[PDB]
Amino acid sequence: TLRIYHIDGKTNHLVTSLHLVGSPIQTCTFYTSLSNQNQQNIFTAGRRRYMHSWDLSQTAKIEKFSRLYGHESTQRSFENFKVAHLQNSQTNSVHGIVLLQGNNGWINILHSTSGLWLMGCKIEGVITDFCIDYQPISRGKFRTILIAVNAYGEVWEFDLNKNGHVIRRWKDQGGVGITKIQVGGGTTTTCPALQISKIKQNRWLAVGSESGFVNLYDRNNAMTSSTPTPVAALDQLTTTISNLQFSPDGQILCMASRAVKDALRLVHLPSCSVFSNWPTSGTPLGKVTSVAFSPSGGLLAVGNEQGKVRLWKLNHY
Amino acid sequence: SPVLQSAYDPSGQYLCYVTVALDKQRVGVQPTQRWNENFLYLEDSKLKVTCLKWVNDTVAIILGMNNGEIWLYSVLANEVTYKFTTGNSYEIKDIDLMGNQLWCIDSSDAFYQFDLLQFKLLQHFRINNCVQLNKLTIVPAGDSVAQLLVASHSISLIDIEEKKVVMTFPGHVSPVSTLQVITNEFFISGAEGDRFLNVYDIHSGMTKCVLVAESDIKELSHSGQADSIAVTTEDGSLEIFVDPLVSGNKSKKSSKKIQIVSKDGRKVPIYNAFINKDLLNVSWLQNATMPYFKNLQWREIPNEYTVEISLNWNNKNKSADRDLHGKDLASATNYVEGNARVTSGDNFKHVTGTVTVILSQALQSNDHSLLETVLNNRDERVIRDTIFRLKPALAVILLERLAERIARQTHRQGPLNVWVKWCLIIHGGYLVSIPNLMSTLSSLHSTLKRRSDLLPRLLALDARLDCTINKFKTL
Amino acid sequence: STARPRIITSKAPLLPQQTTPEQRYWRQYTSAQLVKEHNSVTHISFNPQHPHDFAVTSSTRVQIFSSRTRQVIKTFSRFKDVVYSASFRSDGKLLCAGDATGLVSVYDSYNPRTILLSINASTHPTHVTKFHTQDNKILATASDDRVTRLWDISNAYEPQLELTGATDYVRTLSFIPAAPHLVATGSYDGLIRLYDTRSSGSTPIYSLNHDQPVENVIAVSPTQIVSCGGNNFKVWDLTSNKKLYERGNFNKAVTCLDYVENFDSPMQSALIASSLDGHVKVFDPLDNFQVKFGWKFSGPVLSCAVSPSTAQGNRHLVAGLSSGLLAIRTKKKKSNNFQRMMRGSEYQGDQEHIIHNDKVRSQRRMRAFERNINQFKWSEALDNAFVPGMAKELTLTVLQELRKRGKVRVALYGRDESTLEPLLNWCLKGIEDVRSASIVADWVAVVLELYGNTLESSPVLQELMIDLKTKVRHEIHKSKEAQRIEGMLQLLT
Amino acid sequence: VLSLSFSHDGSYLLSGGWEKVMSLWQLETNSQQFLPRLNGIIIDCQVLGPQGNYYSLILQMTENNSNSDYQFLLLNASDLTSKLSINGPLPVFNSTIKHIQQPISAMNTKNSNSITSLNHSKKKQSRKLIKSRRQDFTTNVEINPINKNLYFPHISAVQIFDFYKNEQVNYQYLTSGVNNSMGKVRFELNLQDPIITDLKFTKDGQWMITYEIEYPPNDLLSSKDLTHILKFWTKNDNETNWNLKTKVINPHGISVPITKILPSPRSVNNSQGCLTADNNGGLKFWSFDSHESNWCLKKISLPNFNHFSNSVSLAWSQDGSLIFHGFDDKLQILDFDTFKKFESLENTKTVSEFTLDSEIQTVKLINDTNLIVATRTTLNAINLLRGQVINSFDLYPFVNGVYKNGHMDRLITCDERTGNIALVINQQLTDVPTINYKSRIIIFDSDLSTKLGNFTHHEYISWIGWNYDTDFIFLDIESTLGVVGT
Amino acid sequence: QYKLSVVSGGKPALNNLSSVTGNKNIARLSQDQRNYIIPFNNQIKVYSVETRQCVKTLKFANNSLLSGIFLQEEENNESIVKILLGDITVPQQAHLITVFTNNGHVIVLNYKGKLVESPKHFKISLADEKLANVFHSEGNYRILTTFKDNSLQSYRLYALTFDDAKKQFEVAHQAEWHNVILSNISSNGKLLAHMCKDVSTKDHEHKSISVVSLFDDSVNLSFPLGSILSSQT
Repeated sequence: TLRIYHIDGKTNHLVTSLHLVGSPIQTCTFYTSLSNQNQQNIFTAGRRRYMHSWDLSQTAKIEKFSRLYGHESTQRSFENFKVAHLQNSQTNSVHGIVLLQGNNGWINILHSTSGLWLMGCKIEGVITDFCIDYQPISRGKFRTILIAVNAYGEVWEFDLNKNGHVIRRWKDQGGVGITKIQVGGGTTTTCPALQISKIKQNRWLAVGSESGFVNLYDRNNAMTSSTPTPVAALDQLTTTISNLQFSPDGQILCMASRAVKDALRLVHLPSCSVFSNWPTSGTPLGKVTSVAFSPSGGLLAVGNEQGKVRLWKLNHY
Repeated sequence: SPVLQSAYDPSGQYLCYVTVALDKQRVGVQPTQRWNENFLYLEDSKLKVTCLKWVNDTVAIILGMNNGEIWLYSVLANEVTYKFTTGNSYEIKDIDLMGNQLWCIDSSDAFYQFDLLQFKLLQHFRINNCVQLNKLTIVPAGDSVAQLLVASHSISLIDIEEKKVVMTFPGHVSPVSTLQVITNEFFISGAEGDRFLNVYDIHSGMTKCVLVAESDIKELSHSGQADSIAVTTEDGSLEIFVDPLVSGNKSKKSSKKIQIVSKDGRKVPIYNAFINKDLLNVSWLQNATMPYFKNLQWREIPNEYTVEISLNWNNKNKSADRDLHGKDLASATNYVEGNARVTSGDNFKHVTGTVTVILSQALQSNDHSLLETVLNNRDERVIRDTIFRLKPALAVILLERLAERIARQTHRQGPLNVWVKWCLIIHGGYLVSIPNLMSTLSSLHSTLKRRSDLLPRLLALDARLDCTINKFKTL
Repeated sequence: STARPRIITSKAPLLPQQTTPEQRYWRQYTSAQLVKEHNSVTHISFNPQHPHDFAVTSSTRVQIFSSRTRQVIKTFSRFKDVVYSASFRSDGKLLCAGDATGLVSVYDSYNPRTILLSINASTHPTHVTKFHTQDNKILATASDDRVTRLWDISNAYEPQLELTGATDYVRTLSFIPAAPHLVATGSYDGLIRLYDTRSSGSTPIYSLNHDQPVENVIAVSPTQIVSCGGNNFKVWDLTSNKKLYERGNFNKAVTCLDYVENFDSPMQSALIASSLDGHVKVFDPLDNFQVKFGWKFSGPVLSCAVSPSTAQGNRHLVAGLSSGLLAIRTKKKKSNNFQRMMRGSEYQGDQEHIIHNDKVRSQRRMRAFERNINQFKWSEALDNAFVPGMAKELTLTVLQELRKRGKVRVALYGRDESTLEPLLNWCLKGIEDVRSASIVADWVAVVLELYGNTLESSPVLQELMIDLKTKVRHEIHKSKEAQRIEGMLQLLT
Repeated sequence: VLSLSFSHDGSYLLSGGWEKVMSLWQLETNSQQFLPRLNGIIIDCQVLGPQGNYYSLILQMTENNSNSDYQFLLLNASDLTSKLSINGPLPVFNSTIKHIQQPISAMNTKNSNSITSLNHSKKKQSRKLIKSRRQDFTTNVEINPINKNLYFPHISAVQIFDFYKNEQVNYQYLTSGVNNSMGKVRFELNLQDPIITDLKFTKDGQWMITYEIEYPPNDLLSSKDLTHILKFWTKNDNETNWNLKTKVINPHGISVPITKILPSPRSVNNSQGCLTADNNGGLKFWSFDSHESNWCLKKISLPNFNHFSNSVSLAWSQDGSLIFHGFDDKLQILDFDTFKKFESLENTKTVSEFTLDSEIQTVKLINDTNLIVATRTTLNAINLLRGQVINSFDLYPFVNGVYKNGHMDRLITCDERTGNIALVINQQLTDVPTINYKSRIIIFDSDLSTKLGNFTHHEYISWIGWNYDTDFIFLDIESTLGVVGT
Repeated sequence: QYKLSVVSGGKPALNNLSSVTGNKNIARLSQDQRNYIIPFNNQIKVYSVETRQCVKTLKFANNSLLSGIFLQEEENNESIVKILLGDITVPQQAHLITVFTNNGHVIVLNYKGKLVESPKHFKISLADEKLANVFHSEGNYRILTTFKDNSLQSYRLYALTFDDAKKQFEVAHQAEWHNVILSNISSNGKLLAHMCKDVSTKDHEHKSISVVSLFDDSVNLSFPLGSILSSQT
């Protein structure tokens, strides 16, 4: 199912509740194009070979992407994917791309508004995760950089403005089994832009690893040190990391472990300090399994194993 | 309920409503005569709207906020025009306006009179014997704006020029929610969490009537000359009293009741209905935020009514290109046969040592194993002697059985090829006397016709065969 | 776009005796189990209420079988001499057993060790004993004393009614399901009488003459009855008091007849009649008692029986032969953490707003020939056509479709002798068939006109052509004699 | 190859050729994605959207060798499904009309040309239409009365059209052909699909009668027989796709066409029967069985004429009493109860054998009193209660060598409420008969009492019928449908 | 009593008379991808791309100018060569349509409502050789025309400008080439490429391809099919 809610403090009502038949929903993200600002697609996928795109009032427009124009042999499924912008840089045209994981190292990229196979990037080892960093170049131009991360600890930085070329590598210090990378501080997936000029380069980079560890790096010195040292090595969780998400302004880092109940930790930045007053022992979380921030209002939505989503508010914002 | 506050324009053509959206209150105006994507967000998350009044030369509304200042907002330009700032860090608990004069009660029990055309606070004012105040009106005394009514669980008629409380009706227990002057000297008070609208008489200082709803009264509206009072009720209903100002006579129940229920069975609550003379308007929330409206005639509508709406409750997604199963629209449907019957145009329908007694026994009781074991033989003298000493009609059904056996196993027809010859030879004249030859040997004629059809192409095959055979024999 | 159309199987024109759905149902009656008894089994009858069981008479013995197991469930052996009839009640609890001492023994099912009632009829042995259908507590017996006796359970020592009016050897009697008072009775003189139990009785209301000895009478409908006796059997109607039809299609004397109605079958009403040959035959009163099906068991059958309409499971048909043979022809019919991590898939969308599905169902799996003709591997499709394990009609279909879609030259281009020879093996199997000969002629003509001299260089293929010439001259003679027989048919018309 | 269209990036090439396939080439890894079944070959492909969102493509529909039948298609690039399909009605003409030119392929076939063959075939078609007089172009068109639905017997297909909104609502294959199961290549183009030559309904509207002919491949042993197949179908008013119920191979035996088909009216069996007529003169009356869901050969009159002429037709008396049979130089009247000639005991010379001058094309009764016959040289209007001739008009100076047999039958029709309406065709010529045609539609009544109205049309008209709203429907050479009505 | 009237039309008016261009899909999407516009042999139909049905019909017989121009009962010569979304006259009006037929007509009309029965009719100058194609970048329009003098057709490229007067359609006469066998235009509308037989005269191979830019002179390159082809072919 997909459930779109209108969100408030007193009434969090249903706006729409679609039910796909015979297709589980592992991930589902909104998307709005930066050129048009009126597209409002919703992408969703599970452990199948099809990716449903619902356009955005009583009949649903659900297209689905299922065909790979080059190769259906790189990936078994679509269950992990991300959405990004991309500028063509010959024509000043921006459009959405869809990043997908494959079998061994294959990252597949699909032009999203039409389902085209655009480009492909293969890391060595097994992919465990990836993320989408932005770099503004001039007034009216940027370039997107795909940051992919192996299991063992390497990190590859490709650019997607021109076709897939590795800009650089560097290995995470330590980090045997990495689960999730996530950049933050600027415009990214959890805090998207509304025009071209609002795109800002992300500041921090977190790497979360199944020994409960999180290494936190600063981009301004990793990019020049080329085998960097983490600004911090947080360790307050004892099971695998399943959600690393920054604030929409780059001040808080939430890390959530799916394995044990009440496994959420908030870390103030740049002071790299775990918040002490929250969450407590008597804080209702359950087995935390999805985290989300508001783009502006400082709301924090946390969904657990028992189907409940709960909703806090940071009163500073 | 998601809608925090709402208010109609006079004549009931637009309604404005302020609702929270991501902890920032946004106001929006919708026409209700048959969207307006425009809004007005609040810049701060802490300041909120408290009172919301319509004003009719550019039409506008007036927002008494938590800030302590009154925001005059022009709806057509979609910009807050003016901020009448009061000299306190408090909250406007009630607003009111008539013409150019404006009045407000602030939470410090403070009256303020403003002029719009002067854009200026005329007078700050405070009064004794009013500890809390949260509703106010000014009486429709024509142009004279004197002797206004204030209310917080105890209504006080208080003058402006005399600036002191004059009359004090006993109010309610809870704070006053609605306070509306219908006519001269008659006005409604309705508390919070109450079911009793007191229609009070001013100059007597007394109670004319009480009007009883079925549950807690959310919102009140009244027509031009008190002939209709419609109140929306907090469980979601519309109770209308028709002529409540005429003569067990102290309390008056609701005259008509209007619910709104969807087509599936779920009930849609109501908020802020408005009623004109012989014309009523209802508003509800279609989606989580979207306001939908309806117009109806409450005189022809019966005493109990449920307006039905078609909400897409368990709707299936029909699409234009996709056919109801599997294929698309432009997919030209192919050709399948299924279990359809094939029939040729030659199968007609609706048109000594003998074996004689065993043949006749099988034909009297058509045993297929016995027929097989009695057709296994091939001795021509026995064949001739059988169909000599057989019955004619039994030989006819024997020919039919011969035909079906040949058609079932064409490999069997070898020794069975002379059997039909002997049947025709020894019982030809009975087949001259029978009237329906085609009807009785359609299957024989079909098999024999098929063989004669296979003949000539087979002979062409034979010519090609012995051609190449003698060709490779000589070379 | 559109989908790939499935392969259209070539359906021949209808052969004589096309397979009816009735024939399909009676051939879905499969799985004939054969059970031995010691002597000639006499009477079989099913249990009405829960139809999972049926009783059968045998040598001094009454045996109750189940249906789902087809096994000897109950054995009644309290008798002295051989039993004569076994009949259940409408309540499915009591069976009555007519013995050969002139005392009937009626007692409950599923408890052989109690003789609940021992009713004494005439001193002559009793032949038939039957419960009422509409009535729960009245019984009717008939003995060799040529007197039928109606008994109530309250009077075990005296018959409630003593019905007479017969000539010789009363051996069948039955009730009408419409009237709970009228009873039909067939003696050895034909001449089935129709009596009434609410009147005096000893003189019939009316009779209808079956000249040969009638051995069975069955009220098939509320208005029609069947006299099953002698070689033929006459189906009468009581309201018109006259034989509606009669069928004499039986070889020997008909020994049993039953009826079943309103059950899960293409044919609504079925009438079975067994006639002392193993020959049981199924008609239907809806088609004026027309021949629909027949089974044949070798030994002369004595009794047949069919499971009732409310069988709620596997249907049954049994034919005890005179050697003591039962024919049972049966138409048959991860942990908690893993579930809590995948426990949402059973939702199926009953409550949400908008339902949407673009799914495609799983079609029939394609075979090798269909896959190869789809992928245009045409010579390989020809080889998969001439694999040995392949049906004749199926090879005919793929031959037709290859010839229709593509051309046989591209079908036969890169051939050698080892792949020519299975084609010609299929030819020597199937030129003799009426349906395929023109197609096979096309194929052998194009392969000879291609492979003229390779025929010379390969020696055994020459011998294939020789025996092909021999058999095709056989078909020459067959078809010419066929045109001759057509000419003499034209003479005789 | 027919279409080459680059994407806006220049990394993808859409190609389209003679096989009904659209190939998206990804030029980097030189891979491709396919669209393999489109109901026709594709002439053009194009990308539309600013981000490349829609694929527009123009299809040729070359199965109709006479009429180059186009189709406009628009696809989402997302799911590659038919987002929009636009097509007009697709008639089946007896010849190519004005400028219809077979597209470029390697081999000159029955459906394609070479290049030297392109110029030669263009010159040949122009000289054919200038020289010859056999310009018929008479297409079979049927009307379903229970929905007033226009039915077009396309080559091995049916196009269900509705002229009220001017849209094709359906396209359905009926023969076991290779139209959609497979594309066609350079040497397979000489193979042709089965031709569904005859298609009508019963007056019940629930039974669809069809007759097609099968063409075995060339250069074979059995390349000579034309296998004649008849079929009966059924559709509901809540459905739009007909389902076959009865198949029939070789009616009246092998290799004999069943060219003339006439349904039954509701008066005799609630319109559940048909009458099939050959060049041999045999009349087979089939009827839908009650207990069996199929149809059966209920009645048959079987002569065996040594001669053959397909100029055959039959008409049916409105009560089902008698059957007119128009044969070459002969008019027959057949009793229905015994399939014998109309034996009258009074012998008032209302005989069942009438001599005529030429091959009869049409015989149509307007009621139980008036019969109009159109033979290959003239028309004659006669009575039925009395065997007395009323009217006669010449067809020789216009219908000289224009048609073959049966084309006048598929042309002229008769309404039960206003009378008969016929057609004539001429051409304007400037010093050579010029290509531009000019037809006339004439309305009569009551065995040609008077001309109710003559109306000339400035271009060709190939088919005329009457919709059951009592209004007559005519076609053009272009797919334009017009109506005359009250 | 009995009146005649054409009701339904079929065939799309595809530019078969061109027969050289590989971009013959003349039907165009609007600015907003909402409705698709096809000129048939007898009418112009506009379909909403979501509900897939014909939301607007523009019958030549129902119109007066379209009847007198396109429904000529003597010659089928004039067929629509192109639709254009924006108005040629006014800068950024929305629901306009400019129509160019086989012979230089500029018909400015309106969909999305009721078609006024007085559309803005214009005629281009220099309508002696036949109109083949037209397109535009911003502002400037280019027009291709088939000109005739060996059964081949020369192409004259002009630039069409307007807004001096209402009739004044200024022709700039950009360039010309001869005996083109196969010509095509990029999807941007800025480049075309064509062939000739002048190199068949001057050489052994029968054609050479020349690509030419339209609004600029950046790409003007000729090269032979002898250079393109291979020895195996």
